[PDB]
Amino acid sequence: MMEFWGIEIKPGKPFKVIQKDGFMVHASQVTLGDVEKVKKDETFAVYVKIGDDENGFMIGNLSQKFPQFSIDLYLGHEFEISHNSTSSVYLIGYRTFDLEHHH
Amino acid sequence: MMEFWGIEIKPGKPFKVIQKDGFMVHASQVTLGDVEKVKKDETFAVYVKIGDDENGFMIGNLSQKFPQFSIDLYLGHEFEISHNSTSSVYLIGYRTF
Amino acid sequence: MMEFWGIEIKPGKPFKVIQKGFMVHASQVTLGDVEKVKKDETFAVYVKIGDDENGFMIGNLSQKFPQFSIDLYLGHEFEISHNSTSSVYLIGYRTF
Amino acid sequence: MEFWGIEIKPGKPFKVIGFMVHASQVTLGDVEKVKKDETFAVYVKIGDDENGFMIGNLSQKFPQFSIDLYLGHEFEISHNSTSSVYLIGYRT
Amino acid sequence: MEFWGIEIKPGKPFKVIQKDGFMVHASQVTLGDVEKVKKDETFAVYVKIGDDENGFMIGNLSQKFPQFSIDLYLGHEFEISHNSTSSVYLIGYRTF
Repeated sequence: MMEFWGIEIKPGKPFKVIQKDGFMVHASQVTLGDVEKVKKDETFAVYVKIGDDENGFMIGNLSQKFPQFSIDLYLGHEFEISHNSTSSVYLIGYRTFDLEHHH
Repeated sequence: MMEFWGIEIKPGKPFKVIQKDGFMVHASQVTLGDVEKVKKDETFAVYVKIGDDENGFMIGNLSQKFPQFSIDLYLGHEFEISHNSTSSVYLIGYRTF
Repeated sequence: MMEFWGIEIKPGKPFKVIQKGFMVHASQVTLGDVEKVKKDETFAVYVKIGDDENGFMIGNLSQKFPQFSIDLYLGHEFEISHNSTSSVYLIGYRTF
Repeated sequence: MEFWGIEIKPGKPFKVIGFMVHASQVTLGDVEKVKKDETFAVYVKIGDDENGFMIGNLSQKFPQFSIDLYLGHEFEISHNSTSSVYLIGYRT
Repeated sequence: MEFWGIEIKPGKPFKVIQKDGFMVHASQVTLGDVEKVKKDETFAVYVKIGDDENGFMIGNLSQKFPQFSIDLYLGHEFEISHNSTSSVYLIGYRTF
């Protein structure tokens, strides 16, 4: 019924998902990597661009003081996640399915 | 719960969302758009007004020190989001049945 | 998820709700007029159920932590109170 | 659905006996009066288990937290605050 | 539906194996012995899925931010690890 889903968005490398209509992910958590190594008083932004949109929406900020945040977000069949951290950012959640077996 | 939705509420500019399709917005997250671009110790209020009712309700506060919060809100029909920040505020979630 | 629901609890005025098949889901509690409250105070928010004389704390508010989210169902009869000098906004949704 | 709540008094673990509690919210009482910069731990023990799980910490700086927890037939909530802690949610 | 919880001891990744049809919903990650950990250090908490050698970060913990809530479903095989000197508690519920 549920499968774990997760991506590491590396610095300077937006993560693009291109799938068929009806593909969906529930994104739950966004976490800053290498907290000890990022510049101490900086805030980083995480963005989502939907479909062919040239402009994104901010989904939240990351910093030493707020180094992860929870969200209740559904992402559809075409999206791109980006951020401006020097560290990786981890976006995790789950897909939801019905299932039947023939044994 | 299968339609990403977001709006950017610009400073001084309430954002009206008018839904006539019987679906709703689930607001999930409220974020300050540019933490660097706000007065350092000030707190900003975010309001929602429902339909043509004149009374608004706070959905939360924002500041450089506390620049986002998660929420679980369903908003049908017509609503208006406003705030008094000098920065843009992003309300993000999904449209659902 | 049926419909937006919200109340403003004014200072010194506990807010009573009575319901029938209706449920209120409280989602968010927010401190009003943050700039005007004393910077070093914490305010307590209570719910009293039915005829109870004493409440349960649902949370604290302060200039430093001026709202909090919750996942609460409130049924037949409840009263929300707090000791802020400003209004407190409790919002969520009603279902049926 | 109905509202469910307990006040766990200082030094007094609170024992609860098909019915299920959803614990939603844990709040520190008398925030202004507890020790500055101290963190208090909240525990749950399930059934007859002698050793518990932490469900969270409370302090002046973080004086409540939300949780999504289902608790079954038999459990005990404890904490080490000098003030009361309020655990609320709903029963199903 | 039932309570589920594990204590991940320092230096000891905790491997969970489940039977077909079981799911763990992780709800809360809490730092133990907050008063004893290094004052200004941040600890990373990881989940490794199935046979993956590398984990995904699920969050950070510190004395200043000593727990976080999460909405995660975990399946057949997963491993939780962290680099704290104290235990970390992952709790939630199991369904079938």
